[PDB]
Amino acid sequence: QSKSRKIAILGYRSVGKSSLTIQFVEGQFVDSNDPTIENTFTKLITVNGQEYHLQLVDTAGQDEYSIFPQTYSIDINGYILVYSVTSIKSFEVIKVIHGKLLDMVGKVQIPIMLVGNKKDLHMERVISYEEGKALAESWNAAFLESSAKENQTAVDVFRRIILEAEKLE
Ligand SMILES: Nc1nc2c(ncn2[C@@H]2O[C@H](COP(=O)(O)OP(=O)(O)NP(=O)(O)O)[C@@H](O)[C@H]2O)c(=O)[nH]1
Ligand SMILES: [Mg+2]
Repeated sequence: QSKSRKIAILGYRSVGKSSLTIQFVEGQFVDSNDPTIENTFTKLITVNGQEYHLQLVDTAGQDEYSIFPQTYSIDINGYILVYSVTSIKSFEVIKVIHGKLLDMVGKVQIPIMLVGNKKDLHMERVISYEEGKALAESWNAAFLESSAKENQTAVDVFRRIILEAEKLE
């Protein structure tokens, strides 16, 4: 049997939302992408013996002034909130996006996963692992660091959001 679940991937511009999603879906790293308008993939994945049809909504980068789109606040089973460990701006912005998201969804509990991407860029890192982890803990959210170059880290991100969604019955 298969379960159908819809996941939105959100964050600031150029944090690697598309590259992470593509690494998961297609198993390859894309060196340069167009800025996203909106893409949607359906990917088969098994989590704890359960097969899922994952509908993955890869969204346009938002900044702190972006209206959080209402279409992403209904009928979504899980959220992946992505920043880059190389960008302080992306980290400030993900805090704003999170607040707007929580406003939109209202009194329904939603699974949220915070992801610090581009961890392979050691020389450009400006955010520690610990600051990301502390933020996730304050949100009661899952936390992982990832690299879109590293297939296992991308797979782990999508498995984890599913694990978290399942916990909410
Ligand atoms: N070294 C490294 N580069 C990455 C990683 N993730 C993304 N990039 C690079 O960073 C740039 C932006 O990636 P992209 O996936 O387009 O980011 P995005 O969040 O989808 N941008 P947008 O919000 O405009 O749709 C690309 O050049 C991409 O190859 C990563 O984990 N490591
Ligand atoms: Mg993109």
